[PDB]
Amino acid sequence: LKAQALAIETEAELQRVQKVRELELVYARAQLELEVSKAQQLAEVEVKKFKQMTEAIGPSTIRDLAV
Amino acid sequence: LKAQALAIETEAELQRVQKVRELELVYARAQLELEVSKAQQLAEVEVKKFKQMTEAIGPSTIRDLAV
Repeated sequence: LKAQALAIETEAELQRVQKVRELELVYARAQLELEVSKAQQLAEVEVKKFKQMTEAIGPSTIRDLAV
Repeated sequence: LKAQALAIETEAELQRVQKVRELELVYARAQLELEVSKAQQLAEVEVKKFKQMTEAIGPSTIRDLAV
């Protein structure tokens, strides 16, 4: 009888855990997509700003300005 | 009689453990896929940013800028 009850409760718990974990996986995938989008956009804007500034100041000037 | 009861309970526990572990393995595989996807995307974006910046600043300037 204990084996029967254990089987029933185990199947119920496994069903619940499977649903919860699949939902969590979908949410994590969406969060990862959002994170990588934000990271790449910020990287693009900082790279553009750096290039614009180094073009405005000139590589020749920055060659000896730091020293 | 103890051997009979032990066999019954052992088979029940083995069934439950097998189901739980197969579900856990599937979930772990999905999590690994998500992790490697995020890692490769972030690596791609950081590599692209590094290349863009080192192209904007010029390798000749960076040759002696650090010194």
